[PDB]
Amino acid sequence: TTTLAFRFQGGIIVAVDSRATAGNWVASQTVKKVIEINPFLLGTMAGGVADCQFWETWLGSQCRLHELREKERISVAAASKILSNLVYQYKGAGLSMGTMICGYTRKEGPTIYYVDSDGTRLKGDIFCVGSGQTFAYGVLDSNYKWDLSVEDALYLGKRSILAAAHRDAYSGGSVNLYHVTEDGWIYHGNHDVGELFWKVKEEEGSFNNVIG
Amino acid sequence: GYDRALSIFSPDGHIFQVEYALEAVKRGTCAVGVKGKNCVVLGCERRSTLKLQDTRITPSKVSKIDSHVVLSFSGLNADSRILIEKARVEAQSHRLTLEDPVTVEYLTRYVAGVQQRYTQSGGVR
Amino acid sequence: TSIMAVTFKDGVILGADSRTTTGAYIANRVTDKLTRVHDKIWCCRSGSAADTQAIADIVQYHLELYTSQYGTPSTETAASVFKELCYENKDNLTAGIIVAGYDDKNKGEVYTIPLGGSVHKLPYAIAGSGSTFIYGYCDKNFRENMSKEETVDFIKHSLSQAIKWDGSSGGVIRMVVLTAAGVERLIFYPDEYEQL
Amino acid sequence: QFNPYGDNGGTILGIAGEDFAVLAGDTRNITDYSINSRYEPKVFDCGDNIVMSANGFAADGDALVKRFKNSVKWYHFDHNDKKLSINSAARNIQHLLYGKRFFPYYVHTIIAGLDEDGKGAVYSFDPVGSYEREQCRAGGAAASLIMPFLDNQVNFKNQYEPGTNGKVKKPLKYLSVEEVIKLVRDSFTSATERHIQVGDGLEILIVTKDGVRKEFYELKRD
Amino acid sequence: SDPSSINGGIVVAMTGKDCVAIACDLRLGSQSLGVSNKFEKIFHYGHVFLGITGLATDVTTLNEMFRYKTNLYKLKEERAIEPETFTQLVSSSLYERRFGPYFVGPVVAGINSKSGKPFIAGFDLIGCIDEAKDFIVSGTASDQLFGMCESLYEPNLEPEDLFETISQALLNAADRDALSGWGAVVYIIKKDEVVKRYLKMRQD
Amino acid sequence: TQQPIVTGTSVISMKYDNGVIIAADNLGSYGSLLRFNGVERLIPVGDNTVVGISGDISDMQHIERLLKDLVTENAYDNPLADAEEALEPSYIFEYLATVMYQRRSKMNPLWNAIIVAGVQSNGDQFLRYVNLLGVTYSSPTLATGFGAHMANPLLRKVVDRESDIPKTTVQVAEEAIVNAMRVLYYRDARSSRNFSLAIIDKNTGLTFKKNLQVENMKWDFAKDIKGYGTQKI
Amino acid sequence: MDIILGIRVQDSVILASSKAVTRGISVLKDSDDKTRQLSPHTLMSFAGEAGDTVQFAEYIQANIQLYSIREDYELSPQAVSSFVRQELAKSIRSRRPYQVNVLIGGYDKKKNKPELYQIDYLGTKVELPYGAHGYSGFYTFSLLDHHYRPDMTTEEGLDLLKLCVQELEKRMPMDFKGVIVKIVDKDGIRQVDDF
Amino acid sequence: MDIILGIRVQDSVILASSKAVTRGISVLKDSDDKTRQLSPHTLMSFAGEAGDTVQFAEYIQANIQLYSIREDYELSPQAVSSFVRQELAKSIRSRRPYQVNVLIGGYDKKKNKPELYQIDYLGTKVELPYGAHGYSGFYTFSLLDHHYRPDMTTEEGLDLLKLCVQELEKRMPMDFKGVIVKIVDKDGIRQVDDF
Amino acid sequence: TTIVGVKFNNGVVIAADTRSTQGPIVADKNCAKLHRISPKIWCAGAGTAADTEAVTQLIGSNIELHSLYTSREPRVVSALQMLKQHLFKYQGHIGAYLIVAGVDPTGSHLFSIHAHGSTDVGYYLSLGSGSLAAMAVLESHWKQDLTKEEAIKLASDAIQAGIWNDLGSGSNVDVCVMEIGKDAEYLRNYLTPNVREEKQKSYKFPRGTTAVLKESIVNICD
Ligand SMILES: *[C@@](C)(CO)[C@](*)(O)[C@H](CC(C)C)NC(=O)[C@H](Cc1ccccc1)NC(=O)[C@H](CC(C)C)NC(=O)[C@H](CCc1ccccc1)NC(=O)CN1CCOCC1
Ligand SMILES: *[C@@](C)(CO)[C@](*)(O)[C@H](CC(C)C)NC(=O)[C@H](Cc1ccccc1)NC(=O)[C@H](CC(C)C)NC(=O)[C@H](CCc1ccccc1)NC(=O)CN1CCOCC1
Ligand SMILES: *[C@@](C)(CO)[C@](*)(O)[C@H](CC(C)C)NC(=O)[C@H](Cc1ccccc1)NC(=O)[C@H](CC(C)C)NC(=O)[C@H](CCc1ccccc1)NC(=O)CN1CCOCC1
Ligand SMILES: [Cl-]
Ligand SMILES: [Mg+2]
Ligand SMILES: [Mg+2]
Repeated sequence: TTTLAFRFQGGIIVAVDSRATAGNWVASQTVKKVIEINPFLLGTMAGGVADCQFWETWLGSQCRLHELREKERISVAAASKILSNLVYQYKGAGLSMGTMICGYTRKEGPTIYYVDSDGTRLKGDIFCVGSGQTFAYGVLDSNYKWDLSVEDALYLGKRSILAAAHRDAYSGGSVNLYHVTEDGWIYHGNHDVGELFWKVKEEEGSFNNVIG
Repeated sequence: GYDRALSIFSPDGHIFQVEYALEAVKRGTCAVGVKGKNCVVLGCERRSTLKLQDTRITPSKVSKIDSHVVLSFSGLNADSRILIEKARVEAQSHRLTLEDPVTVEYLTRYVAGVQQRYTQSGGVR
Repeated sequence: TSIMAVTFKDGVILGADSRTTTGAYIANRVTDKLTRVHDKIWCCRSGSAADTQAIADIVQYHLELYTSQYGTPSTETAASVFKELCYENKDNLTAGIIVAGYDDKNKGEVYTIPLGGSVHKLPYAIAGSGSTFIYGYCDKNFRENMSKEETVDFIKHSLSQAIKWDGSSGGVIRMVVLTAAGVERLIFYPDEYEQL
Repeated sequence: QFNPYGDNGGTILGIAGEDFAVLAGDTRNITDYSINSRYEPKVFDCGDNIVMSANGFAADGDALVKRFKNSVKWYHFDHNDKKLSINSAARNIQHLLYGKRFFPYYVHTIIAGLDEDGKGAVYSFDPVGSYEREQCRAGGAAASLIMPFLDNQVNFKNQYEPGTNGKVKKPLKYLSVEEVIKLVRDSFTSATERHIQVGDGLEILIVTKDGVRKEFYELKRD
Repeated sequence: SDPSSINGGIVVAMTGKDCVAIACDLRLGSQSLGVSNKFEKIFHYGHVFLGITGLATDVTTLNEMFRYKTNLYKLKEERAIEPETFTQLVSSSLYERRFGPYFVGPVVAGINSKSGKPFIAGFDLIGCIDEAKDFIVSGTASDQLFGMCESLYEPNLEPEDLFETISQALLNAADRDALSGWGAVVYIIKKDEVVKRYLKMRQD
Repeated sequence: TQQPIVTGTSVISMKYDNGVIIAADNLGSYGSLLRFNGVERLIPVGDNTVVGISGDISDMQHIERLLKDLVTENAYDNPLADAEEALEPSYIFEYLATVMYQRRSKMNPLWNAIIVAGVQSNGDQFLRYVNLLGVTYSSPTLATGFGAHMANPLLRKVVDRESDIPKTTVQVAEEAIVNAMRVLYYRDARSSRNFSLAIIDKNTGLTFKKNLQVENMKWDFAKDIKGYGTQKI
Repeated sequence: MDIILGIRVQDSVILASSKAVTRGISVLKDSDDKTRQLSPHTLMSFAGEAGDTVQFAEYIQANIQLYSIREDYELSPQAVSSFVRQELAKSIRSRRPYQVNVLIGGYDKKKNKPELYQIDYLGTKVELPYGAHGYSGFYTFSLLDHHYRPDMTTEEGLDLLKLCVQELEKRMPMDFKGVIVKIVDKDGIRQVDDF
Repeated sequence: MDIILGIRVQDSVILASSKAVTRGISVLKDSDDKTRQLSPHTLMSFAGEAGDTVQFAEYIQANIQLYSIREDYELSPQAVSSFVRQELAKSIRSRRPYQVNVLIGGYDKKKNKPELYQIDYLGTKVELPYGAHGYSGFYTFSLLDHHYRPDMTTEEGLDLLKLCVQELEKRMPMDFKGVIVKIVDKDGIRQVDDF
Repeated sequence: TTIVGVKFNNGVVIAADTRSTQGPIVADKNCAKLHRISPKIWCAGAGTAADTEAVTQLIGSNIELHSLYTSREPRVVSALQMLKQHLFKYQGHIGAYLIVAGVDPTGSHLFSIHAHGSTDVGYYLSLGSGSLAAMAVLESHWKQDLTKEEAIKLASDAIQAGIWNDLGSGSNVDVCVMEIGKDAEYLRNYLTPNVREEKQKSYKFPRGTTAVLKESIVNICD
C-alpha cells in the first residue's frame, strides 16, 4: 500500500492506490482503500485487508450510533479515538493497521488523524502511510505549499501516489482521489496507472529513467 | 445475591416504592434553580434546628460535578453522594474518550438513567 | 536387524534375518546380511546398510592382499581390521558387526564389534535391534560344545522370537555353517519357524 | 508437536456474465503425494441462488460451508422468509471468517450468484474475512496459473485495437454462457497439465434467474 | 534473504514454424525498491541466444563467463557454437559449482544452422537440462508463465503470430508479479534474420 | 497436544455390487515392539455398520465406549429402535466426524484415522473416512496409513470409478482385499499375519470373520539371492 | 518518543521534551508535545513504547482530575508522584505491563518549593535536582554535575538547559527535532514558544 | 556511513556523501569524507560495514593507480566499474566478504560523456542517470523521477541535489551531519566547499 | 518419479515414467529417466535430476575408458561398484537413487543403488516416490520363470500404478529391454496414455494486438 492525505488552504486532499498483495503475488489491482464513513468523514486503509476492512466498517457503525444518541455528527477527534482505543485493547495480538481518519466539522475545521495498530494516535497536516510512504513523501514534501489551489492540490496528491506506484513493487493498480470541503467529501475519480503514467510522462516531461 | 423485586406494580398501575421515594424528596430541605440571560443560580435551604455546627467542614449542599457543571438535590443526603460520585466519574470518562467535557443535557441523561435502573433491578430500592 | 553367531563342537554357525527398512517401509524382504570376507571367515551386518557394506568391502580387499603375501589370515586378524575401521571412524559410522571364522588350530571363533569400535571375543554373540528380546532366552539355553543339529535349532528358535517381537526384523532366516568339511548355506521360511 | 492444519489441494474458479454466473472447481482431494478421492465435490448450492466453495484445508472448508448454510436457514426464520442477497451473504461471511481471526479457517472462499439488479456477481475472500466483488477470480493451488489467463481473456488486459498504435484499448463486453464455459474448461485442462494436485474431474455450477444447473467433465487422472 | 528472489525478473522462450522467440522483462530491484528499468536479461553468442533470471550479480558473471568460453570455442573450432552444444556447456559449467551454486535460471534458444531445426532448453540452478518442443519458462513469475503458455500456445505458429502469443504470455504474467515488469523485450529469430522489439507495458 | 503410544496400522476397504467390505490386522504396536497380538480393531454397530480404526489404541477404546453408549442412547424412548429409527451408517459417521473436528479445534485430538463402512436402509452402500484433523472424504476404495499407498492401487484396478461397482461381485471383491492384506504383510514393518474381515451386504447382512491368516506367500526365491553385489556364495 | 529532561532550580521546575515521532525510516511528526498537565501546579512528561505512553499519561490525568473535583483540593507533587509510582509498580507484574518512563515536575504551594521526580517503568522513584530518561542521561548528568548550582534562577536554568540540548544535538545519533520547554512555578504552568 | 547519492547531468557527474561517523550512541566525527579519487577523471564514494569500506576503497585506488603508471594511460569509467564489480563478485563467495556498497562517477574523455555506475556488495552493476545506496533511495528516487531532466546543467544539478538533501533532513530518523559534494567533468574533480 | 526393474528368462527389463516436478509444478511432461551407461548396461534414476544425470554420465565415461583399456565388454558389477563408492564418498549429498541393469559375459543382472551408497540384489525392484504403488503390483503379479513379453507387461503395469496413484509420477512409460545374445532395445514412449484433449478454443490473436514501442534488426553475422 501507499496512502496519503494533506491539509491545505482549500481543505483536505486524500489519495490512495488500489493494489493488494500476498507476498510477491499480486492478488488484486482494484481494491477500495478509502471508506466512506459519512458525508463528512473518510477513512484510509493500510496493512491487513481484513483488519482494516472489518474494523473501519465497525467504526462507521459506532459513529452512526453516536449521532443517534447525541443528535449530532461525531467529531474527527472522537471518531479517531474510538478506533485507537479499540486497537489498543488488542495490542500484542497481532493486528496490522495503518489508518488515517479525515473529515470536517464546525468546531474543529478540516482535521486529519493518524492511527495505527500499536496504539499511536497523532493529529497533523501531512501524513503518508504504507510500504510506499517514503516515495510519496519525496514528491509531496518537495512540492507542498499551503496556498495550493484545489486544481493543483488534487494533481499533487495524484502525482505522489503515481510516484510510489512506479517505484514501490507492492503499490500500483489505480489512483483514487478525494477532496474534503466544509460541505463534505467529493469523489474525483478512479485513475488507472496503465494510462496515467504515459499521459503524465508525455505532458509533464518527467520519468526520464523509463524507456519512452 | 439478594434478588427480591422491591419495585413492582400495584393493581391501580402504580409503583409504590418509586412514589414513596418522592415522599422522601418532599421531606428534604428546599432547593431552587433560576436561570437568567447569561447565568444560572442555585439556591438551597439549611434548617436551623442545628446550632453548634461547623460550617467549614460540613458537606455543602451544592456539588461540582466538573469545572463547568454543578448539582444540587433534595431528599436523602447519603443517597445523593452515590449519584454525585457516579456523575463525577462519568464526567472524567467522557473527557477521556470524546476529548470534550460533557454537555449539561448529557450529564443529566446519565444521572437520570442511573435513577431509572434502580426502579427495575432486583434487590435494590 | 536381528543377527547372531554361535560356536560349537565342529566349528561355528552364523545366523540372520532378511529385513531392510526405511522407517516402517520394508525396502527389501529377502536381504542377505551374512557376507564373505574370506573363504572361511564371514560377518553379520547390522546398523546402516551403506556403512556396513562399505566396511565389509574394504576388509575383503585387505584380507585378499594379506593372503597374497602371508597366506590364510586368522579370525582374530580379520576382527582387528574391522575394529581399526570402526574405531578410527567412530564419528561417521553406524555399524554393529559380528565376525566369525573357522581355523583348524583354533576351531570356531566369534568376535563382536559394537558401535564404539571395541572388540569382544565370546563363545556366542547376539546383536541388532531385535537381539534385546532374546538376551534372557539365549543365556538360559546356550551350552558349550553343542552338535550341529542342536546349534541350528538354538539359532532357529532364538531368531524366531527376535523376529516375533521386533518390527524391524522379519522375512527368512538365513544361516551359514563353518566347519572343516566346508561352507554350507541354510534357509528357513516363515511357515516353519513362526509356529515353533 | 500436533499440527492442526493440512492441505487438501484442488483449485476453484468463478466468472460472472450479464445475466448469469458460474462457479467451477475440480473434484480431486489429496494429502501430500496421495489421492484421497477422484470425486469429492467442494462447490455447493447454499440456497437463495447462492453457490459457494471454500478451498484449502477441507475440514475448515466443510465447517465454513456448513455454518453459512445454517446462517441462511436462520436468516429465513428471523426475517419472514426474506431472500438473502449476494451482497448481504458476503458481509455475513466476513464475520464468520473474522470471528476466528486468531485461529483462522485455512481457506480461500468464493461465492457466486445474481445481484439485486439481476446481473451476475462474484465475491472472493481471504482466510480472515477480507472481501471484494469482481468479474473474475481463481482460487486454490493453481490460482497463480489460471488468474493471469483470466485477466487476458475475460477483462482483455494487455490487448489493444489493431492498427491504433497501442492507443485504443480492446473494449470491454459481457461474455455468453457458451464462451464462459469454454474458458473454464480450457483453464482447468491447462492447470491439470502443469499442477500435480489438480485433475480427475471438473464440476461447474451455473446460476441464472431460473435456478442452479450442473455440468460435469472428465479431467486427466495422472 | 532468498537469493533467487532479491532482484526479480522473468524469461520465456517459444518455438514456431521454422523460427524461435525469446523474451524477458527489464526490472532490476532490491526487494521492494525498484532500481533500474534498463536491465536486459537476454544475451547472444553468435546465433545462440541465452536468457538468465535470478540473482543479478550471477546473471552478469555467467554472461561474462559464457562469452569467455564461446570466444575460445570459436578460435579453436573455427566455427560458431550451435544451440545443442551450447546447452551442454551451460550444464557442465553449472554442475561444476554443485555445492556452491550460481543462483540462476538460464534459458537457451536458437536455430541450428546445419539442420535448420528450432531449439529451446531450460535449466535449474545446478545444471539439469530441460528440453521441450513447445516452451520454457523461468523467473519469479514462473507459475504465471506456465499458466499463460499452457493455454495460449499452439504448434507451428508463423513468426508474426508467434510474436503476439509470447508477448501476451509475458505481459499478463508480469502484471501478476510484484518483482517483475518495468518494461519488456522480445526477440524473433528466423534462419538468417533476427528482429528485436520493445513492448509497451504498465509501469507499476 | 498428544503423542501416540500403542498404535494400530492400516485399515482397508472397498465397495462391491450389493455392499461393502472392510479389514484390519489384530496388532497393537508399542513403537518398534510388536506388543499386543489379540487386538480387535473392527467394531460393529448394530447389524448394518462396521467402524475400522487405526492410530492410538487408548483413543480407539475411548471411541468404542462412545459408540456403545450411542446405541444405548438411541434405544431410549424409541419403539422403532430395531426398525425404522435404527442407527444408520451415515448417522454414526457424522457423529464421529463432529467429535474429531471439535477435538482438533481444542488442540487435543483423538490420534486416529477412521473408516465407517455400512449399508443404508434404502440399500445404498456407505463408505467414508475421517481422521485426527477432522478431514473427511469418500471414494469407491478407502485405506489408512500404508494401506493408502499400497492397497488403494490394487483395489482401484478392480473398481476404478462408480460404474465399476455393479460389475464387481462379493467373491471378486473379497479376493482383492485378502490379496492387499498379504502385500501389507510383505512390506509394512508394523503389520501382523493375523487379521479380521467384515462384509456388510444388503441381502445376506453382516458377516464378521475372525482369526484369518495371510497364506499362499512367495518366499522360495529368497534361497537364490546371495550377497549384495559381487558376492557369489 | 526518546528525549525527556528535567531541572529543578530555586523557584521553579523546567521540563524539556523532544518533538519527533518516528516510525521505521520516517519521521511522521516534528511538533509532538510529550506531556500532560495533571493539575494546575503539576506536569508530567513521558517516553517509551508507542501507544502505551499516551494511554498511561491520560489515565493518570483522568484520575488526578477526578480527585481534584471530589475534594475541591490540589494534591501535592509528592502525593501525585507516589500514586503514579504505585500504578507502575502494579503494572510491572501484569499480563502486559506499561512500558513508560516519566518525569513529574511540580510546585508545592504549602511548602513554597519546586519538586522534580524521576520514575521508570518498573516503579522506581527518586527525587532529584535534575533528571533524564533513556540515553539522554549518558550526556546530560555529567554536564549538569559540573554546571548546576542549587540557587539558580529560572533564566539561569533555561541557559543551563540550552547547554544540554546543544550537546545532545552534537553527539546523539538520531534527529529528535528540537524540544518543547515548559516551566512550573508558583503561578502555574506555561510554555516557552521560542527555543 | 549511511548516505551516498549520485546524479549524472549533461556535462558532469555529481556525488554527495554524508559526513557523519557514528558508533553506538556517539557521533565520533562530523567531517568525514566518504570518497576516494581512483584516477584524475574517476571518483568512487562508498558506504557499509566499518573498516571494510575504507580498506576496500583504498585497495581499488591502489590497483587503478598501478594500472595508470604501468600503461601511462587512464582507464575509462566503464572499465574501472567492471574491475570493481568483479572484485566484489569474487568477494561475496569468500570466507569473509566485503560488506561495501559503492557509486562510481566518471567523465569519459574519449566519448566526452559523463557516466554514473551503482554497484552493491553482491557485485550488482547498473549505469544510471541518478543513483543512491541504502535507505536514501526510498526518498530520492521518486523525487528525481519527477524533477530530473537529461539536459540539465551542473548548476541545475546542484539545485536538484539540494532538494534531495532537504527531504532527507526532514524525513530521515538519523542526523547525518550534512554532505560533502564533489563534481566530475572534463576538467577533472573538484569539491564544493559551501553546501 | 516411478522406476522399476524386472528379470526374465533370457535377460532383464527396466522402465520409468516421464514426469519432472518443481515443487507442485510439472516442469517437464516427457523427460527421459532411462540412461545408457554402456550399450548393454542401462540405468533408471530417481531423486535429484541433475545428480542422476551427472553421476550416470561420469561412470559411463569411465566405463568406456575401462572397456577400451581391458579390450572387454563392460560388466554390470563394475558400474555398480563405481557408482556406490562415488555416492558413499559424498555421504548422501549427491541425491541419486538408481536401478542398474544389463547383460554381460557373466550373464544378466539387476541391482539398485541408494544415495548413501548401499546396494541391493533382486529379481524385481522399484524406486522413487511411486515405488510403493509399483511394488504393490510387483508383489501381486510377479512369478518365477517370466517370458520376455510377460516381463514387459509386468514392468509397464507397475509404472502405470505409479502414474495413476502417485502425484509425483505421470505422463508416459519408457522401457528398455536387455536380452542375452541380442542388442538392447530402447523403447521410448512405449505407452502414451495421457494425451491432451482438443482445446475448446483457438487463442490465435489478431495481428497488431500487442502494443510496440521500438523495432530494430539484430546483427548475428560477423
Ligand atoms: C500494500 C498493497 C502492501 O501492504 C497495502 O498495505 C495493502 C493494504 C490494503 C489492501 C488494505 N495490504 C495488503 O494487500 C495486505 C498485505 C498484508 C498481507 C498479509 C498480512 C498483512 C498485510 N494483504 C492482505 O491482507 C492479503 C489480502 C489478499 C486478498 C490476499 N491477505 C492475505 O495475505 C491473507 C490473510 C493474511 C492473514 C492475516 C492474519 C492472519 C492470517 C492471515 N493470506 C492469504 O490469503 C494466504 N495465502 C495467499 C497466498 O496463497 C496462499 C495463501
Ligand atoms: C535392523 C533393521 C536394525 O538394526 C538392521 O540393522 C538393518 C541392517 C541391514 C540392512 C544390514 N538396518 C537397516 O535396514 C537400516 C536401518 C537404519 C536406518 C537409518 C540409519 C541406520 C540404520 N536401514 C538402512 O540403512 C536404509 C537402507 C536403504 C533404505 C536401502 N537406509 C536408510 O534408511 C537411510 C539411512 C541414511 C543414513 C542415516 C544415518 C546414518 C547412515 C545412513 N535413510 C534414509 O533414506 C532417510 N529416509 C528419508 C525418507 O524418510 C525416511 C527416512
Ligand atoms: C519424481 C518426480 C519424484 O519422485 C522423480 O524422482 C524425478 C526424477 C527425474 C526427473 C530425474 N525428480 C524430480 O523431478 C526432482 C524432484 C526434486 C526436487 C527437489 C529436490 C530433489 C528432487 N526435480 C528436480 O530435481 C528439478 C529438476 C528441474 C525441474 C529440471 N530440480 C529442482 O527442482 C531444483 C532442485 C535443485 C537442487 C539443489 C540442491 C539440492 C537439491 C536440489 N530446484 C529448483 O530449481 C527450485 N528453484 C527455482 C528457482 O531457483 C532456485 C531453485
Ligand atoms: Cl544390505
Ligand atoms: Mg500421478
Ligand atoms: Mg509498483
